[PDB]
Amino acid sequence: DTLCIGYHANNSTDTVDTVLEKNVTVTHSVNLLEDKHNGKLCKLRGVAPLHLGKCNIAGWILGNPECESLSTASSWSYIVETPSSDNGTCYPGDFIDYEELREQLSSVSSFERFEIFPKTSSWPNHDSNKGVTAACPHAGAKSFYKNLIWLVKKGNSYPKLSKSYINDKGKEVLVLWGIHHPSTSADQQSLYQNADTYVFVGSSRYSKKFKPEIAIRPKVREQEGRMNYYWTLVEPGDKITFEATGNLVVPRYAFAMERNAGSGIIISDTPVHDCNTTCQTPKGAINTSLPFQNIHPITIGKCPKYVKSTKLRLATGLRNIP
Amino acid sequence: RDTLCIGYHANNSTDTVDTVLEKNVTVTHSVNLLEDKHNGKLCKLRGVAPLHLGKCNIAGWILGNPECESLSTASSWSYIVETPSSDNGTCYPGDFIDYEELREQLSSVSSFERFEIFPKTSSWPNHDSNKGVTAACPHAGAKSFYKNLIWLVKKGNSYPKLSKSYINDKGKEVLVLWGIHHPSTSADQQSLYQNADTYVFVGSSRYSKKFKPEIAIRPKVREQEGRMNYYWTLVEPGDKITFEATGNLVVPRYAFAMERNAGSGIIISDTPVHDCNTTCQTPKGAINTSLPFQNIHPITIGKCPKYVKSTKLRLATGLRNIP
Amino acid sequence: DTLCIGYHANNSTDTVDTVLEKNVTVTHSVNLLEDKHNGKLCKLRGVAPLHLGKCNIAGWILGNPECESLSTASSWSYIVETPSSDNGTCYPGDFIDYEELREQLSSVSSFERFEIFPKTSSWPNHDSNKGVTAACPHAGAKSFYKNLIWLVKKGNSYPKLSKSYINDKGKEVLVLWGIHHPSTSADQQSLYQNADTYVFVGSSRYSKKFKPEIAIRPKVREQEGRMNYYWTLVEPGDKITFEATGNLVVPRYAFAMERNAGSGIIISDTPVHDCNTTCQTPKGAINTSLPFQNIHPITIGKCPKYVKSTKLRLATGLRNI
Amino acid sequence: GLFGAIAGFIEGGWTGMVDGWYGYHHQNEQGSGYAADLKSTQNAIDEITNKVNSVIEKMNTQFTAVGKEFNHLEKRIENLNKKVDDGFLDIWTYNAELLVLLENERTLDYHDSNVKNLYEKVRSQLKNNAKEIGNGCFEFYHKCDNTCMESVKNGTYDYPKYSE
Amino acid sequence: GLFGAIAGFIEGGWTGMVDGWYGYHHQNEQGSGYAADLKSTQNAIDEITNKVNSVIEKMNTQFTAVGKEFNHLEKRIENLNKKVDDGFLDIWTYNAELLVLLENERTLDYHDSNVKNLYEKVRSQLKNNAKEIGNGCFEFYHKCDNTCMESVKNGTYDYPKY
Amino acid sequence: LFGAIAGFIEGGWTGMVDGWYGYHHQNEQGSGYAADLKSTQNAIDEITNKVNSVIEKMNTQFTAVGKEFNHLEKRIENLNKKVDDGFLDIWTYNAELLVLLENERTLDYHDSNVKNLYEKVRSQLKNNAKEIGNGCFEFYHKCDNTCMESVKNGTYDYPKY
Ligand SMILES: *[C@@H]1O[C@H](CO)[C@@H](O[C@@H]2O[C@H](CO)[C@@H](O)[C@H](O)[C@H]2NC(C)=O)[C@H](O)[C@H]1NC(C)=O
Ligand SMILES: *[C@@H]1O[C@H](CO)[C@@H](O[C@@H]2O[C@H](CO)[C@@H](O)[C@H](O)[C@H]2NC(C)=O)[C@H](O)[C@H]1NC(C)=O
Ligand SMILES: *[C@@H]1O[C@H](CO)[C@@H](O)[C@H](O)[C@H]1NC(C)=O
Ligand SMILES: *[C@@H]1O[C@H](CO)[C@@H](O)[C@H](O)[C@H]1NC(C)=O
Ligand SMILES: *[C@@H]1O[C@H](CO)[C@@H](O)[C@H](O)[C@H]1NC(C)=O
Repeated sequence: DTLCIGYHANNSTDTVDTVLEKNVTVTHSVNLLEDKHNGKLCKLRGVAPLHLGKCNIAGWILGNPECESLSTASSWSYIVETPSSDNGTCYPGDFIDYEELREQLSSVSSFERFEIFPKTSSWPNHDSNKGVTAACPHAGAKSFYKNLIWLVKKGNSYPKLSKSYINDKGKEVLVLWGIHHPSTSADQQSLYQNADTYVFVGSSRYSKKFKPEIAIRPKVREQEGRMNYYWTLVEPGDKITFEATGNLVVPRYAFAMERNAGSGIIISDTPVHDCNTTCQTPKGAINTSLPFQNIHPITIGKCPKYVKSTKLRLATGLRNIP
Repeated sequence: RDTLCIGYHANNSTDTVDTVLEKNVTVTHSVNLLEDKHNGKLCKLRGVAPLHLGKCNIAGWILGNPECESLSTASSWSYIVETPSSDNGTCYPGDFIDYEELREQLSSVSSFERFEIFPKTSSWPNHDSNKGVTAACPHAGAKSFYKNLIWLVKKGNSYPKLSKSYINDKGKEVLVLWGIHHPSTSADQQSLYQNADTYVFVGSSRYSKKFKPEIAIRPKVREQEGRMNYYWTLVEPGDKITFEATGNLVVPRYAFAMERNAGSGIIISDTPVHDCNTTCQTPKGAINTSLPFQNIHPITIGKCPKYVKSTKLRLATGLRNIP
Repeated sequence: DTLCIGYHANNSTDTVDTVLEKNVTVTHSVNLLEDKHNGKLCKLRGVAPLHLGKCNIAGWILGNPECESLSTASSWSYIVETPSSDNGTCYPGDFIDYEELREQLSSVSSFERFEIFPKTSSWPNHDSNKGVTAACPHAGAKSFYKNLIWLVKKGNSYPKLSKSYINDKGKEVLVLWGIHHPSTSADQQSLYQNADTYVFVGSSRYSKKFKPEIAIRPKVREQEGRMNYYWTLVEPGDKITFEATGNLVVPRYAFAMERNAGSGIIISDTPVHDCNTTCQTPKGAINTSLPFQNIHPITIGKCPKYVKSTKLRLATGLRNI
Repeated sequence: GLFGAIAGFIEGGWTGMVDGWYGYHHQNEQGSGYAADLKSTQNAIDEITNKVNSVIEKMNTQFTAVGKEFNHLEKRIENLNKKVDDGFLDIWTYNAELLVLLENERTLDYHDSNVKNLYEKVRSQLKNNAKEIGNGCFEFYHKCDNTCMESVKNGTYDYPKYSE
Repeated sequence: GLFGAIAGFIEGGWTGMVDGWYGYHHQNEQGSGYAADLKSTQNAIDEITNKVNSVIEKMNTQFTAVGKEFNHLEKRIENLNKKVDDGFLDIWTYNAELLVLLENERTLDYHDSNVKNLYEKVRSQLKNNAKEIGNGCFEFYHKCDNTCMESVKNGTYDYPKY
Repeated sequence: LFGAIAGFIEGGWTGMVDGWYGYHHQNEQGSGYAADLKSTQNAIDEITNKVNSVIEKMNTQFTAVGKEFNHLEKRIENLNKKVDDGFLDIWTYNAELLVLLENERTLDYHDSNVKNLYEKVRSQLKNNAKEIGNGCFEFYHKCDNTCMESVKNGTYDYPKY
């Protein structure tokens, strides 16, 4: 009559490593490493991302004729560009503080686009129709950004213009405008009669005078001239003033905007879907409670720490014998 | 019948601690590794006390805003304290260039003496150094201006090209500040400095920049449709700085012989400043501790404990407690 | 007849610390802390570093007359300056985005220097010989940067110049140029007749117009005038255009260049040698498998984590009796 | 292992015992069979579960968007960003890797301890009434029926029964 | 717990023994009483103290001023700074939290070990001269006076006994 | 922790130089030390693995720490300094504590191995020898050399006396 004392065993093949021994077979185990994503770009808090698809931020805000898709959503958790989305600033130029702008726009609480300077009523002494170019084609036809207007002289006359907007929204207004630098002093007077011109923009915090730099730059999209793009946020109750004797690409549409920090921008081909996620990567979303993931270093949301590990198998049972 | 037992201590202790295997385990003795206690005061850091601007901010303090008149009696400070509601700085609307950089450079100073780089009486003989006041910088109802700068205006329909140079004869760096004035209208321009097309030039061995007044109507700020941008530079010992203008130059009056020691910052807080020592300072108050971790505040100045999100880090020293 | 069970012991004096006890003598132990360097600047990947010795990056790329001996090299893993190498921009001025340039140049894959605008054939209407100064002396004689040419007027005439280069290499081309700011309006017309001048540089991505700022700056190396240095990378197939009515210090030599990120610059007196290393510090290279080193915080390569520890002795044996 | 029980003086485990981690195998006149130690097994499950949960639950992260954009003239701050990212990568990888190695070592020893303790419990219960085979097995000197095996598992084993 | 002594075969602790962590409770004709094991208790105190001191003393920090200022057009580097701050916060919080959990587990087992060892020491000292009750208690077969209990604590116990 | 090393076995044997744990026999054929081949090799393997794990798990990136900033970038310079000192404090602390922790465990690991080697033989010769109490066994039955073998090999398979 005997009584023995022993321990469990099974068909398990799970191995784990210890400080003293490698490849130790155990009866039970859990994985602390999340290595599984749903290969989709999903919605963040509860809101979906802004997908530009074909265009990039530059093209989207300026209103490139190709980014004419939709009356865009009023809010987004983050932004998605594709690695091959090229249509942005069609007219060659320099977008000032572009990266900063992209960051500021990465995630928005409310976002409504309005006509800051109505085309019909705003510019009575200047031509607001001739301002199109072959550098911004929309179906064969020469066209231009939708949110800006390329003001040219009205029959051999370009009077000093002076327009002001006063932020009567309840939120910040994002105002964009351009400065045009002709290639030749002939093109200069052809467009804005006056030879020596200037543009001035000013608010309570912003103030800068612009002098057109006239010269022949190497051809880009057929243009030897250039066009630099500027932007600023007008505080509620504040007012912004435009003043130019030429070369000013005036604002038409601006953006009443309320932003919430803490997001970014994903460049990926990964399809956007209607699903929830607490953590997003360029390769797809991550649904997990685990502390570590080896899916991607660049992450958006409340995510697991990125690790180089391939397997983090944690032993819960005991050594396995037959 | 005779006997002898072997056992362990126990007491009235209620201290609980967590282990990897078990939570809320009552123990006989324990210590707390987490410092969660501050003295709610802004104290001295190394030996030295902090520079308190109180009502004003760095901008106002260095430019010499008429309101920040009560303060610069310290020749050194461990760090700087602004209040969340201290609004007096650049009273005349404008742009302070590399302001954040300046604030950093000034955060902690070893020696700091303010001197009159360009004496008001003897320096500008061909320009008016008295009319340069504005309603944007009021000191007791009266129109006034920054104390450390002088707004040079024309002397009766005449503004001759000026050219003044200072040569750093101190033993340390000199912080030189100056302004460029951008009138709102070309009329205001000639009203102040007769000449219509003007320029200002500042240059040393390392610094060099020419300034062109941008004349235009900016939206009214503190009654001003014009603007005034503020610039600064550190002149190395033995080096010299040259000012040259045909107008629009707000010249330096006072500069700062200065020796700086890196490694400090700036606290924006209402927390009262006191006469006490501390090795670690937070916006909420100082921290006296040997513990490795604190959950009082993330932003810290000095040799401090690592900030942690933990609420309690109770470390067991005794053993399980039984009755 | 007895049988006992015991454990090893020896003459070892090695001590180690535990959570419960300090200075515990142990039979055997290993050190996890690497505290040993070879006091030499060695090759990093397989490639040696670019040593400027006497000169700094500024002087080296501009072609300071003193940095005449140096870059027999078409590639380097990292760059070495000496703490006392002073020879750079001899003519007082401002090197724009200098730090950025130094970073971009820190490590290059291929690097060949060519004559972008040949001195003899490029400038027919301007003087390309008088452009020397006492601020850039080479053996008593007044001289100037080798990679730039200080174009001055050709006998009371400085015609608007316009030269373009088109990147026909297979790689990026680093183009450098300078803008000269005379001290006096007299010096201005003395050098470039015209009083009101301008220079313009432009490619597909770069575009900037330069206006000479004429004034008397405090004397530096005898110069009350200044000279600012600019640079840009011209993409393959792209072209860059120079245009000036004066004050333009034109490019002579440029650099066909292919760069590989991930390196830096060491300022040290430590001698450079012919040896391999996987980890480099300003004090010397580090050959080790250990996880931690206390030799230097600033490191280049695949290195051990820098620690403040003095000793990290790990016990392998047992207590010693 | 560390306690000499598991893979020690108890060489192997029982695939037969499927209802628990630690248990007994009785052998008397009423037959044979395995049976896990209810209380002993549940305790380990609770504590091991808590362990796993502690390693996971203590990792409370912020809502952050890693990844920044820099232009061709910001390579330095781009590399600074790259440094902080790779800095965290090395830190977390090492800690996570070592945390697993450490906790696994302890867990296996934790089970070794539980088996050793279960043996000690029984052995110090039937002093003379049974002799140690040495294989974690006890051979009864006094006949032991099923309701007797119960008084051993429940730890409620009467003594007064010494025979021969 | 891990060694089966504390809260194991020795179910509870003695509030009566206030002079040490581990000790004895004798019971003979000269009376009763508790008494901590001087040497055994002091050793734990030394080692446990060292432990606490190691966890603290190894944290040697730099003199740094966390906190930077950025203007409205430096939001990116501001967020970079924020990232490095929250990065350290998560790292330290997790490690500190886990360090406590781990070290507490070990410490409790450390005491369990010390009690188990103190029992083993005595038991292997008086083999036959006393029988194990099973409650960490030994019942003497040979009368044991006070100066006898001493030879057990001092570990200097003889065996002439029946 | 296990009461063996520096416990009921007060000291170690400088005489035993061929292993970490071993025996010292004493019979009519003489005396001598002899390490436990299998027991010693096992510790060496595991301890080696330990040291190797602490080292091998540290897989680093190819990075060039150190950045250059001009006089007007002091802020980002200090940001860089912060991230450098941040890593310094983190690694120093962890490395320091890792050593303290692993050393504690290693010493206990050896204590365990000695205690286990004793338990192994004790539970092998029950009556045939009595415990001196110093990790020593005194044989009741004469034990020759080929007998000492059946104790080391753990093949003391015939309790005759
Ligand atoms: C929008 O993006 C495309 C792609 O980059 C631009 O480039 C060319 O557009 C023409 C006209 O349809 C196509 O024939 C080419 O295939 C496009 N290029 C390439 C390389 O794909 C296009 O010009 C852009 N249109 C606008 C108005 O911006
Ligand atoms: C310093 O701060 C005060 C307070 O903001 C400024 O005073 C304001 O001026 C307006 C204009 O009439 C008053 O109506 C407000 O009531 C004032 N605020 C307060 C709290 O009184 C003052 O102008 C500043 N002085 C300088 C030179 O900075
Ligand atoms: C087992 O361990 C060794 C040592 O780490 C390793 O080389 C191998 O990958 C493992 N074997 C298998 C079959 O996975
Ligand atoms: C526990 O209980 C009493 C009542 O509060 C108290 O006086 C005493 O200090 C406590 N015992 C100890 C040792 O702290
Ligand atoms: C014991 O520690 C002290 C203090 O750290 C140290 O200076 C001394 O060298 C140590 N003793 C020995 C012999 O290593």
